[PDB]
Amino acid sequence: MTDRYSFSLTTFSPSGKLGQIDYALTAVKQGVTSLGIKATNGVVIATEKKSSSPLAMSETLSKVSLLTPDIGAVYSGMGPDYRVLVDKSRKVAHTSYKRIYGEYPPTKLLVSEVAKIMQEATQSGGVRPFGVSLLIAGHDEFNGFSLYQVDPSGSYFPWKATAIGKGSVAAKTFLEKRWNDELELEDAIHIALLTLKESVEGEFNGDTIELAIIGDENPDLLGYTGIPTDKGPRFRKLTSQEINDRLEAL
Amino acid sequence: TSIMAVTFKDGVILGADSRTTTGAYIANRVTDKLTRVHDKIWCCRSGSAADTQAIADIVQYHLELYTSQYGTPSTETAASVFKELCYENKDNLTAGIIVAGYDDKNKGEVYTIPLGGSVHKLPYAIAGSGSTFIYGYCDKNFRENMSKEETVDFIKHSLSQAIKWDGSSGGVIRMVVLTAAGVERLIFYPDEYEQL
Amino acid sequence: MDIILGIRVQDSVILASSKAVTRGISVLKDSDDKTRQLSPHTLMSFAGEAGDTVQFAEYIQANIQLYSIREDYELSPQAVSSFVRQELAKSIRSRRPYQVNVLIGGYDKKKNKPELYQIDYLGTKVELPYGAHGYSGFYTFSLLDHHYRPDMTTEEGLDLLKLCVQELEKRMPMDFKGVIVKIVDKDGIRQVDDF
Amino acid sequence: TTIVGVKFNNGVVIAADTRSTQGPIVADKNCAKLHRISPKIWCAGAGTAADTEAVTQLIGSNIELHSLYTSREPRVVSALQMLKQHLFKYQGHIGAYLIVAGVDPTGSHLFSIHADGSTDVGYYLSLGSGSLAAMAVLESHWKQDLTKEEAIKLASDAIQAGIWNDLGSGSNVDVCVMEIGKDAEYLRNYLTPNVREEKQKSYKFPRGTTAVLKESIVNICDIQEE
Amino acid sequence: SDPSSINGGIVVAMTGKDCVAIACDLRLGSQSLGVSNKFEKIFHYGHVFLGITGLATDVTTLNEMFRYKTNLYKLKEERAIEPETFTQLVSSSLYERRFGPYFVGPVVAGINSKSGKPFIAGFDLIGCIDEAKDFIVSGTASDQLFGMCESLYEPNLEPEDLFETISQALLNAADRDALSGWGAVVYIIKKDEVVKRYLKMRQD
Amino acid sequence: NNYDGDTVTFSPTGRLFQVEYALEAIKQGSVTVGLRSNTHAVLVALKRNADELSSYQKKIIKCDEHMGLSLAGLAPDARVLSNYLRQQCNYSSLVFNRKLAVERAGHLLCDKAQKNTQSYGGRPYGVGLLIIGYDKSGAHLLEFQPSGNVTELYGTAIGARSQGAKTYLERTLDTFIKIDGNPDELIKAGVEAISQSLRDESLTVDNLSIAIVGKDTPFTIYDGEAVAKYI
Amino acid sequence: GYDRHITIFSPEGRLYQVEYAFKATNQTNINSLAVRGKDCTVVISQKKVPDKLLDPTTVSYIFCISRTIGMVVNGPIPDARNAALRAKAEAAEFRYKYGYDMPCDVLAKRMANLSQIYTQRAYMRPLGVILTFVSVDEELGPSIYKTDPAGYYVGYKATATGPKQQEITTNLENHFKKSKIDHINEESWEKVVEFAITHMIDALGTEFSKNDLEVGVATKDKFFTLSAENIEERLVAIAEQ
Amino acid sequence: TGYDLSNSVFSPDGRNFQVEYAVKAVENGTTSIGIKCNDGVVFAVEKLITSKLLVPQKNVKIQVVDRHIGCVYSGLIPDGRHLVNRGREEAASFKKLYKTPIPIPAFADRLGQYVQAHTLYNSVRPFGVSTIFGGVDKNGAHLYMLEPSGSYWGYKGAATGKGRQSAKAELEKLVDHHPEGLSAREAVKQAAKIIYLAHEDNKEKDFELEISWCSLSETNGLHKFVKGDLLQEAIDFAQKEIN
Amino acid sequence: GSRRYDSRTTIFSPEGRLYQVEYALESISHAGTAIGIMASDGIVLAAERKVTSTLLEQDTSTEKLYKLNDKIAVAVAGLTADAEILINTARIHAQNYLKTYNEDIPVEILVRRLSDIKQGYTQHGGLRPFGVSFIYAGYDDRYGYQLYTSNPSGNYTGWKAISVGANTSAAQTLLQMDYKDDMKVDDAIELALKTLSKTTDSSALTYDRLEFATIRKGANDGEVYQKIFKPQEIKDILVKTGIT
Ligand SMILES: [Cl-]
Ligand SMILES: [Mg+2]
Ligand SMILES: [Mg+2]
Ligand SMILES: [Mg+2]
Repeated sequence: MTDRYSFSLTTFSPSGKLGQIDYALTAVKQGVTSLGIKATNGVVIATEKKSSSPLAMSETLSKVSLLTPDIGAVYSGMGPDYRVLVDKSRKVAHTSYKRIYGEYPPTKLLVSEVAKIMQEATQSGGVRPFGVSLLIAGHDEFNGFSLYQVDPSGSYFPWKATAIGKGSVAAKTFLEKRWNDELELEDAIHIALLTLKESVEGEFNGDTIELAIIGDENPDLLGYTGIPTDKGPRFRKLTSQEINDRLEAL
Repeated sequence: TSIMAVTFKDGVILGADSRTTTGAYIANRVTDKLTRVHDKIWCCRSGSAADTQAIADIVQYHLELYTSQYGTPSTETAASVFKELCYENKDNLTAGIIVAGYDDKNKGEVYTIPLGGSVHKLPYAIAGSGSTFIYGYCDKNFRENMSKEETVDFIKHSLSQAIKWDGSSGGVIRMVVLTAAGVERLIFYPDEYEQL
Repeated sequence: MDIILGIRVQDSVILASSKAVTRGISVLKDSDDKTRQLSPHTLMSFAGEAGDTVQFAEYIQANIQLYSIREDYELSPQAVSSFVRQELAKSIRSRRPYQVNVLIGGYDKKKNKPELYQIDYLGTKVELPYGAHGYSGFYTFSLLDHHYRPDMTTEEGLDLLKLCVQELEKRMPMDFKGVIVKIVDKDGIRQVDDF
Repeated sequence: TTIVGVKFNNGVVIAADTRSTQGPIVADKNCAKLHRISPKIWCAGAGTAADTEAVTQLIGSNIELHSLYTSREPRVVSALQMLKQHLFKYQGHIGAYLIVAGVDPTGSHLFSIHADGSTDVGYYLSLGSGSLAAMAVLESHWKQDLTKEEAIKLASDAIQAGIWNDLGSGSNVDVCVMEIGKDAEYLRNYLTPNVREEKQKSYKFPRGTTAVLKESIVNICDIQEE
Repeated sequence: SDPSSINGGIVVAMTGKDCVAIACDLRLGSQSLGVSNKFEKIFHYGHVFLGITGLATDVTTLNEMFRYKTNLYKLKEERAIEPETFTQLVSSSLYERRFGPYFVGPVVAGINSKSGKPFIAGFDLIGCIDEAKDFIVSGTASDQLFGMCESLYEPNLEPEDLFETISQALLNAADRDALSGWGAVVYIIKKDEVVKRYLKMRQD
Repeated sequence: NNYDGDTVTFSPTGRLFQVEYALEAIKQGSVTVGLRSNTHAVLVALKRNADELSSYQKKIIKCDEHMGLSLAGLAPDARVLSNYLRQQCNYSSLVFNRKLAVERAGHLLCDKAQKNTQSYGGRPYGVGLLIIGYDKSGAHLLEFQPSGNVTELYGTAIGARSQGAKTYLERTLDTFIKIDGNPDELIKAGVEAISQSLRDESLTVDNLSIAIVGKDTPFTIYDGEAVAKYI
Repeated sequence: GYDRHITIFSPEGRLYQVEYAFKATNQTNINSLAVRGKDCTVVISQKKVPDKLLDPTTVSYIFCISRTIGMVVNGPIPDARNAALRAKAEAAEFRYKYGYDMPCDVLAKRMANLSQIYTQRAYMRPLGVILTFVSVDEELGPSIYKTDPAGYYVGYKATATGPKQQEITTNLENHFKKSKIDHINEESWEKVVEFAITHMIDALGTEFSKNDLEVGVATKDKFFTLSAENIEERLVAIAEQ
Repeated sequence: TGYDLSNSVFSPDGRNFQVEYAVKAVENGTTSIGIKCNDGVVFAVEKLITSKLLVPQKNVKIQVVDRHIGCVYSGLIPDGRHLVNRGREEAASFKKLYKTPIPIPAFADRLGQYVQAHTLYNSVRPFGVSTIFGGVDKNGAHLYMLEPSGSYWGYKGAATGKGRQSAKAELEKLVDHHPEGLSAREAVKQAAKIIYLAHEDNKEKDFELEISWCSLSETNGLHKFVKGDLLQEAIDFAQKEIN
Repeated sequence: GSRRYDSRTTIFSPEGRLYQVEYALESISHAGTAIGIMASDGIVLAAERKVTSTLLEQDTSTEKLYKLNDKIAVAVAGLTADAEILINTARIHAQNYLKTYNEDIPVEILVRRLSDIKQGYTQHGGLRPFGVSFIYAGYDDRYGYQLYTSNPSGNYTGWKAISVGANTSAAQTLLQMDYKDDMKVDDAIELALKTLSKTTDSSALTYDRLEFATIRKGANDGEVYQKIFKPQEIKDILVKTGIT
């Protein structure tokens, strides 16, 4: 046995293209649409819960994931690749930061760590690139609210608002017309729902849509009282009911 | 500690006191020294509490994995897994364990594993600091193929004396009965066994 | 080995080191040079456990000579001393530590200043006007505290050094068979052949 | 150090004193010995103070990652198992003596851990240099079916016994109550029976009392523009 | 033989109204022999100050180590490290050498740039954090410093009053310790100015 | 064809071509004969030279006082395998105070050659061996192939033109098996057997190589004028 | 065209080795079904013994992973047993480390993560199996979680796997569209097994004897398989109404 | 195409062609069988006499594992030996830790997992043998047959090699004509017959018969070779049936 | 076995070229142009962001210019993710040197170290090279202000003015024409922007499509200051130089 694939499976072609990365981006293009919008007092990330079967319980499949109490993530592309990246991203937030500095990492640095993992799968021996593009929303004391996109290559860019996957080109045009620097969080959620409706074919409701926010601190979700400086997580996943309430004022 | 396991007609019974010690201070007066490594394979622990707990947890893990692959293990098999840990780590352990179990084919069996890591299959076994004081009593009073009630009395009287003389032993007398009928827990308080 | 002294004057650094080497009962040699030139303007004296002293000194020498060739540039005395400290500070928590104390005398050609660094086997570094290791300081520091001036000439530094050695020869029980004295200045390193 | 844990009707309470010592010297007069492993799993530590926090945070970190992986709220037996196996591996050299308490979907729990990784179960427990003073109070006043108010009273009374009678313990009483179906309430400085009396004299000096050789502004700012 | 009292020395830190103060002696020795009167024990990384007592080689090593780590921190974070965060970094770094420790007694002092809140903290050689409101002490005359600070200290002292208090605490403690003295330094730290004062003291 | 690039690849008909190509190297090698009675076991080997100035390549290797082999194919591979046998014979003597059985020696050679046929990177051995020995169950003769197949025989031959000597032994089976207590006559039968494989060349004094082991006879090799007696 | 031999992306963003592993899944030509009751989770699977020389007791695609968790497999038996042994080892290790029984959904995730690794790392091939895990979880209640060669997994109200999965899937879909609930409203597991067998008979259009089926049942604190005679009793009750 | 050049590669069918090519090597080998009787198992194998120079009874093919398990195989003989060597290690570690001798089903999986592992990577070749094995444990007699893919099942009768179709047909008759069961001594006789009947596929060269057995009554549950008078009695019974 | 799928990234062509290095350079030629210009009183680093969007958060964005320490900075051309791996290694090397010698690392020593890492990927390991070219702008007390470049081959060279990325041929001609030795920073700022304005593939050069940085001794007395320009500051210097 032994892993005898110690050589790169991603290489430069004569034209200067890294084939496997391009092909990974093609896999992301086929994936279901997901988006993110940044407001003055928060950030929203959203996607469609494309259920593979009606017998499947789509609540058990989480497309939007908590990484830290103040950071969340959503994807487009290969779900399994996303799941393991979330596991690695959660662990690296502790090992390479929280166990050292006694606090959770800022959004940009956690994104940097995820990017590094995705870059290594683009150069290391005997592996293919990850077939996903991530959108990571988060808040921290010194940088405030922020939104980042991370690609198979490991490259990452900050956005005011953006979309990835199936109908990203049309969605990004829709967001350009609606986005301004004076948006409140509720306005950004409203725009997110309007944008996402365009790329969805079938049912459009709280049960087929997954949506989370990075907003105010939630002391009700902390689990304990007695420490004034601990005020609770800024990440909150909206319920099925909370989504439907905002679909009536749509 | 004062611990013992006794085979009888319908199976086997494990017995123990409830005192845990750090010097002369009784760190726990209501300790449970009778421990389950499988449905009907239990053990009695004496020596270092940390060592015997670590060993018992590993054995339980081994027998759970054995069961998933090969079905219910024998009491002999359980004793061998205990022995393997105690023998191969003799330099770093202080553990004296009695293994007791009930098969339907083999019925009640008892295996004692002293410090060295050796195995000894016996009709009954005694161990722990308090056992020294009841070698005479137990040898004179043990019979093979006793009834459940006789065996409970034998263990109750035996551990009562061990507790009376050994400062390291005390508290309640716990017992666990292993038969075809199932698993029964018993407890006996000082006011009961002291007046014996 | 035994006594190693150092003094920084106006325009140079002077290092004095004993000549004796003793194997328990007998004095095997009385002309031993307990020093190595690390670079054209940097000298290091040493004293500690037998074998480890020379092994360490030559190891440092090789590393500084390697740096000089690679960069075509002489490291500053401060830079060399920091490198030496790190090696000793690394050594103290090893399987078998280097039992070596050193003095580093150098002339910084950039700042046009002499510099003296004292480093013990633990990796304890201090920059000083005058320094020593072992029991040498116990006899000599009271004289240096009294007579030392920062604007001393090299000749005045040598005279103050003679007074120190005389006190050592009077009150120390061990016969260290005199000292070899070396001067470090802008022109490099030279030995005072009559002392 | 005095630390206790007491079970009650619908949960568990733990308490501790607030004195940490370097031999016979009091290093900190208001030390925090109640550590959080997870929102509803707290533990109190005695022995080597660095070890008790280090081992708590490591297990607490892994418990958080485990909770995220399994999509389930953490259990006390998970914290217990991870702590004992860690401590056993290091054969007692990590000097952490812990009382682990909490509530989870299984119910309320109370365990103690010793540095060698030995564990035990109980309705009332005490650890540290003042454990004998505390246990005396617990053995005198504990009963079955205690209320929340009774358990807090018993726990703090046991810590007080340690404070007053044990030289290793002192200052204040910290409490943490973990009730089933509720947020855990951390009551920092629940009792303050050791405030220092006003001094007889003010020791504020006249300005210019201290002899000074040199003054200088320290540049904490970065390299400037222009 | 005892590593923590070969070289000698002391550090003390205090809080005041919108300010903190940290001070140290200047002695380095080889047991009885005084070697240096210019061995400063207080360092700073941005606006966060760190005093370190104990074995001198480790004092130097740790300073170089935290300079290393705070520099990499600044490049990645694009901001200077804060006292609360730095305190956790010191604690982590010390505990990773649990069974082969640096023989030191670190002391952190500084003002949080965002909240403006004064902060101090102390550690044992193995990483345990002591974060007191009033004062922190460390070194071979820690007992003496505890005695001075406990009587001389009062809360909410103005910067120029706090200077007199911490200076008198250090000086009189150092004079009752054989392995401390040979000069002293005091840092007075406000939100955007820091003054450094060398004290005149007996040189025996 | 497409399935002979390495030893890890079966062909569509279930063949291992690299192993078969290794078998081919044996057929190119010089002839060697093995035969035994109930008391003794004999090896006869035709040595091959490069030219008239060169020496004749040695074909027989001693493994112990009671065991040894003759080779045909890649000689360096025979050195590796014979070295392994020397060690195994030796391990048996040191640890168990026991002479290694000839049958067990064959089993060890089979298993060593097998590992090289199932793993990537390596290659099969390119040599065939004839092991003779006398142990606690009398005389033995073994034939080793680098496929792993080891066979116990009364007599055999391997190498180029080995079919002629093998047929002769198949006829003489009943005669030479009975040659007990007569080493010279058993060698005569071996020399007459290997002669059925010769063409153009004949057996000379530096061409022939003989080895024998038996009841009270340690494994000894005869070369030079020591075999002139049998020419 | 070596992008079809190992697990790297094709120009279309596809992993052909993963797709071909899905096809190996149906090599056994066996269909399985899983449903949830109030207190139980039932899984049934077709049993086919084509050779008379076979010992029919040893022919099985249902595995007892732990006391609480059961697993049925769709695919070749070597890969099935490979997955079984691993799942058993993982469940045991989990209990030892974390002090409680591994949940069904967590095991499914763990095996799915292992499957994901085979789709990314080149030297390891995917297993040609679909793993259906069943239990009565102490927190979530009756549970069905299914894993495939792509590393995908999800919970199910009910599910079906095999060559004729679509027929079984639609049959189950139509039933839950009527009842408007996420389970079989039945007290005893015996009747939930009868529901499972009945709806498989309806979907496939075939009758079953006692040796044509294989049944597994999960209850609180244990998972067990039914004997041929336990199944016969089940078939008799179905025929009598 | 190219899917059959490397091991562990799925074809578009979902097949591992390299494993299927390993089966061809098994089909090319000599016939071997296994018969499960009332209180044990019987193994038998065809040994082709390539030449008169082969020493009779010496080149033994059937192998013992532990003291209670027998193994026989068809195909590449060295691969079979390698598998048995592993089997002996597996049985040794089982008895070391658990004291009791390895149960036959437990042993079957150990071999199965090991053979299956050689279909997971391109750095190894699949096994070129089908192995028939079994014995007696605490739960009675067991007979298994294991393929190159790692696939194994329990059997009443089993056969593999060049004459497997002929053998299988003969085994199927025994199962039908004896539902109550077959005795150990009967099975030895029947095993001899089936090998002789299966020798029609290898009729060019003559052969040597080799039989072994484990039986609770006849061998105390230990594996033993059939020798001397009992072997000759089985040969006579076999020769009588073909004529 | 596995040999079948090996691309063999570290081999020579018949002409004696390294295939992967050559193809990596081809990749870099499509990256946004980065320019470095060295003057007597400082260094300028200018670089073009690639076809941006109006919804990209520019003020918190960094794809071209990176800080290695207080004295040294780099301009990137190629795969950003690859560059960040190397940048972090370089930041550590600088700190290792500072810890060892208690002096800031000389610019050339840092450049040589990174370049040697790139070289290794072309000679051993069987991995693909880093698809990155750097421009190093730095200062030390030995050689003063210095400009270097390194490419995937691991070869590095010193420059007075240099460009990497797209349209380097056109850009290098324009720099060679207007560059003089006695030039100053303010003049070099203007040259860098004028060069990008003419070589750009975009319709017009605006503030949102640029990253800009200067290393000046224009810091109060004998010391060096790094200035990473803010979006508004790039907008101002574009108006000042008369491009917008
Ligand atoms: Cl996992
Ligand atoms: Mg007593
Ligand atoms: Mg003095
Ligand atoms: Mg793969």
